Amino acid sequence: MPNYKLTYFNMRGRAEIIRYIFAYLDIQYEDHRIEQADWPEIKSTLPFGKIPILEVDGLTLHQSLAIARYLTKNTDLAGNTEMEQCHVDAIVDTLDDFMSCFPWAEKKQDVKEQMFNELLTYNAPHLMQDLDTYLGGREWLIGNSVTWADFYWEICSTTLLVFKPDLLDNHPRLVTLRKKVQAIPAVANWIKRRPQTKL
Amino acid sequence: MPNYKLTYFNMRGRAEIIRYIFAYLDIQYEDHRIEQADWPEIKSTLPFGKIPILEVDGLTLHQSLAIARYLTKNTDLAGNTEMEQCHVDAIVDTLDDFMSCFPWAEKKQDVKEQMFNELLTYNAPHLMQDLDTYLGGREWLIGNSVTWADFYWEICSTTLLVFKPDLLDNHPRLVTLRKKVQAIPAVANWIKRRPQTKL
Ligand SMILES: CC(C)(O)[C@H]1CC[C@H](NC(=O)c2cnc3cc(OC(F)F)ccc3c2)CC1
Ligand SMILES: CC(C)(O)[C@H]1CC[C@H](NC(=O)c2cnc3cc(OC(F)F)ccc3c2)CC1
Ligand SMILES: N[C@@H](CCC(=O)N[C@@H](CS)C(=O)NCC(=O)O)C(=O)O
Ligand SMILES: N[C@@H](CCC(=O)N[C@@H](CS)C(=O)NCC(=O)O)C(=O)O
Repeated sequence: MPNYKLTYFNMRGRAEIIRYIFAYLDIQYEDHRIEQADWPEIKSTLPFGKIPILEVDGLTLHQSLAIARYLTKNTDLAGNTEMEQCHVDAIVDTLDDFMSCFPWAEKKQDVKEQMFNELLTYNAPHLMQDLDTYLGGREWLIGNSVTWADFYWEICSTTLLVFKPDLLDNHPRLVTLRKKVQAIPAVANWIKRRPQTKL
Repeated sequence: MPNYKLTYFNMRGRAEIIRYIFAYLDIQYEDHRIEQADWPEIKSTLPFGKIPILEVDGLTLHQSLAIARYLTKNTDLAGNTEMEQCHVDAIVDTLDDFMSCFPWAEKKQDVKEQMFNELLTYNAPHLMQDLDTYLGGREWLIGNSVTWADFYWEICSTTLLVFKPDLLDNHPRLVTLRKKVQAIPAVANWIKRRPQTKL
């Protein structure tokens, strides 16, 4: 069996998709969480200076979604056909594009709060509406069963709701999708034991 | 055989990776390029309001890298092992993260030029150095043969060099990698017939 070590900050953030996948597939791993103080040292040892990274039998993988895709290959989370695997990838990237717009690392709280509130007020409702229309009356975002795109929806929406609690008031179908992901036994079991962090 | 129709603006931009893949695999397709004037109408018909899109026997795929990955599955461009396929994905996303930082759509030329010059002066050299160190003395970025990560390197660097011609003066190994991609017969054949656009 592979010996997995995940390194990230002590937060859900970009590592959480990987953590959900390990939970669903019942894979034991080391969930190494670093303090901000240790980051400068660690950063200088990494080929691209970013986390998360996943060490697999000592070899270092990077890029959260590249890693997530790797872990889901030949599993029920991948997507059931080659084109549905493309749809999974496309939804994940649509979500990731938006999350990547937020100035997470910005130091000036004034401009940071202003930019968060712009994105959440003007851009977020538009994306929520497109996702809701895309989902329509289907059970899951892609195909006839849960995929890691549904996981990423729940993760991303969980963080957006911290800043904008009314985000999904006009989207009961997207709320239902969150609840369905949160109710999957392995995911529910992870949610109830994970460290509690704002982000 | 699949009937492919690619829709994008009249530019290399985000569609070019797909165009290189079709060239390499010797796949005929419709390269539909829209004028800015027609975009409002077309945009309102798309599930996520963005291009490129690829219609495959009438069914619409979106997200440039999702599409690229779909087209390279079960081909020699994918990566030779499952972990090398993860490395391909990770390099592509590292490149894409940086290209996605540029305010391509910004209307105020003053702030746009300032932001381009900040990214190109302060961030670009750092990434170039990380890529150069990652490549080291290997022939290609991943494994022992060309992958679509090498294609995306060449595409992204081609556009960066428009704005910063000295970008690779300190990176002869990255220049060599560009030339090797540009010399692949099917790619060279595409480069010599493609429409000539700034971006
Ligand atoms: C070291 C230094 C400067 O202090 C960092 C500042 C930025 C910090 N990052 C976040 O706060 C953060 C939180 N959540 C995210 C969720 C995302 O989407 C997810 F849902 F995948 C994507 C990116 C996210 C980034 C980490 C420390
Ligand atoms: C309709 C409206 C407002 O006029 C648009 C403005 C922005 C326009 N987009 C670009 O100019 C452009 C060019 N190149 C790119 C290269 C990239 O990386 C690549 F190498 F894949 C990624 C994004 C890029 C975007 C398209 C029209
Ligand atoms: N697209 C990459 C983004 C990685 C990234 O930028 N990570 C941030 C934290 S969320 C980071 O390492 N920031 C610290 C730094 O740049 O010093 C991924 O999904 O893995
Ligand atoms: N990550 C997406 C980005 C798609 C995207 O934002 N495309 C731009 C053009 S490069 C667009 O459609 N802009 C026009 C608009 O938003 O109205 C991809 O790679 O396909």
